[PDB]
Amino acid sequence: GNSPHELKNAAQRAADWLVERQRPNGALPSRTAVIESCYKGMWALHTAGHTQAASAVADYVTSLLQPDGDIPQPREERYFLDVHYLYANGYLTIGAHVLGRFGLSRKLMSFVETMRNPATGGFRSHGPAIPGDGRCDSVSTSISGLAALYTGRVDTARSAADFLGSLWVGQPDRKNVFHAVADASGAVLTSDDAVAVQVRKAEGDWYFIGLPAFFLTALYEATEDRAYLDLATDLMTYMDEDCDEDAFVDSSCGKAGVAAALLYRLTGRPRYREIAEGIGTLLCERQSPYGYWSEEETGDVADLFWGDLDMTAEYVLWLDLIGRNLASGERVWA
Amino acid sequence: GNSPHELKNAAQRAADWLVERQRPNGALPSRTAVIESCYKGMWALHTAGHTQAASAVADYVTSLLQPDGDIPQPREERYFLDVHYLYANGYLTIGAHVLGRFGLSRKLMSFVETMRNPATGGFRSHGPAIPGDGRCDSVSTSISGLAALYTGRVDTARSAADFLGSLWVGQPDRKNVFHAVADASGAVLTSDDAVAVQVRKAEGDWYFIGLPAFFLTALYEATEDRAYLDLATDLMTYMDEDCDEDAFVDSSCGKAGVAAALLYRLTGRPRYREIAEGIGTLLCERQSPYGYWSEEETGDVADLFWGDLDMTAEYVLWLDLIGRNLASGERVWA
Ligand SMILES: [Mg+2]
Ligand SMILES: [Mg+2]
Ligand SMILES: [Mg+2]
Repeated sequence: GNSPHELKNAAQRAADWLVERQRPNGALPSRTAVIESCYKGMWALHTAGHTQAASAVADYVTSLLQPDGDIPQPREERYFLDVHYLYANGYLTIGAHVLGRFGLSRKLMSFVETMRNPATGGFRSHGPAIPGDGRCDSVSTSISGLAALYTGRVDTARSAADFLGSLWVGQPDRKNVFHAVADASGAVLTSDDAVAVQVRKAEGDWYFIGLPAFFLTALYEATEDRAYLDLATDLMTYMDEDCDEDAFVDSSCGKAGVAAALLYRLTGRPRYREIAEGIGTLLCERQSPYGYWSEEETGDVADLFWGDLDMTAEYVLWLDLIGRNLASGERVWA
Repeated sequence: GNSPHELKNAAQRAADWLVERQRPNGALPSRTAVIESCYKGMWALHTAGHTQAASAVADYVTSLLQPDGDIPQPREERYFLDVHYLYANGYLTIGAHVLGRFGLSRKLMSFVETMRNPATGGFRSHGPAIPGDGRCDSVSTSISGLAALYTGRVDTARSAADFLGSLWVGQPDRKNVFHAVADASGAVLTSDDAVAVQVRKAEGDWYFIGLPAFFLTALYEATEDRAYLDLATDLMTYMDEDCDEDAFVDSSCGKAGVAAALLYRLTGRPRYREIAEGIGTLLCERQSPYGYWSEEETGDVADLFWGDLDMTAEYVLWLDLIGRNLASGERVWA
């Protein structure tokens, strides 16, 4: 596998690619003007040290911010409407906070908390303008708990972990399916219209498990409460031992990669280093020669379809996080 | 002056200089192994995108962390013992937190809060092992409030600002001296053993005013409480109009420059941009050809006296912060 330094070199190439093509208003080079194209941009560009570019994204985001602290438009992808609406808001909060844009992060995080279910601790899947039944999902809840950790709302993070532990315990058929949604009372939803990961098939969706593993490990680091470490390690064993190989190969595997890298630094267990090395090396290998990532395109393009742009910023972030946790883990343990 | 891109270029050269010479345990290349040589390193290296080097400083800092969350040793400079002990801890808390080292930042911040005076909101000048009279100073209080902002302990930040307001209002002779310290009841200390800036002389110590200006401006951004913007504005007016021109020339002027850059982004007042540009250009002009900053050193050296190492990391941070607030200020206002 490639070294932590090589993972970082790859992240820097993509960050440079984004910055070279950033628009004057600060938007990143997407073929459609949608918030799901650049919600990871502030955090990703800041970790690459492109802080003026990251601040320009913050300027762009601030120009879209509504009085309630939400960015309800522009949104087109329905996963950002009724599956995990807050997935955009969570990265926006973290990126704003780490940049010191404390007014933006306060407003964003306060809106996120209006979508918290006080009884289960989960976060609602569908946004305010989107009809739904109050279901909460593992991804909305996980990213919201992580944003709460960065903004110091540790009680909210703990309550999100309560939701996740209940989702985990209540699974009716864990060998074959992970049902990632609970209803407004906290019962696991097995409806056809609720997100369900096919555990023993190569059909993606793994970040509904991997993002919880990352968040729970971060929450353990913040509190040293072993209950959170226990659930994170149980989720990682599940993805490693019980899920299809696709869990570490699909484009959504980066979340588990970060979780394994962090678990490695915190516990020193060698399997966690291997998982994170393997995932980081895989993302590095898929990078296009010109510096971005794309499902289908390979040329010297000037912009990307929103999903590739998001994936490109996302891998800047995961390669950086995997890199620094593996490098520190080697210093601490080896 | 110099463009925001030019300031960032100087910061990046200095960060590269540091990282090339960083030691295997994570320590920065100081001729003496003291915490005051590298307390700004986590945050500075993170802003430069050098996240593996920043995390390596975190590993080093973590190895020194005591059970109470303090790093009482190694310390040698008196200013880090009984003038502003917590000045190290404050940057360490911010750098740990933005790196996601949430256990480190929680423990560091919680120790910082045990040195808060609950009656005045000030932070004690002398560490637990250092005999003293409970006096509290503007720098300890300012950096501790800023660390509270990054960690989401906003009530602690607001209480720090209350202290700074009492210190400002209580000045007995502000046209001639800025007494930066108060006793444990919050009365301004005028004894000869208490830090006093000779504001009509070119004799340094300006950061006892400039760091408060920066913190209060960030606290305004977090809360939108104009009382904090008002006090920041009065301190910047004071430094610009009542203080010797050395206030924007001395090595400690970077704090004021950052406050001015931030105030420019928030208010658009052109005088703030001029102050920030003037200070950033001055720092960029003083940089060595190799990347470090030093009062006396001019060779291609492998290490530095702790004060020069601290100053080099410090200018990486301030040039980055000035540059991105000036670049976004231009986008918003120009
Ligand atoms: Mg570069
Ligand atoms: Mg099994
Ligand atoms: Mg080209």
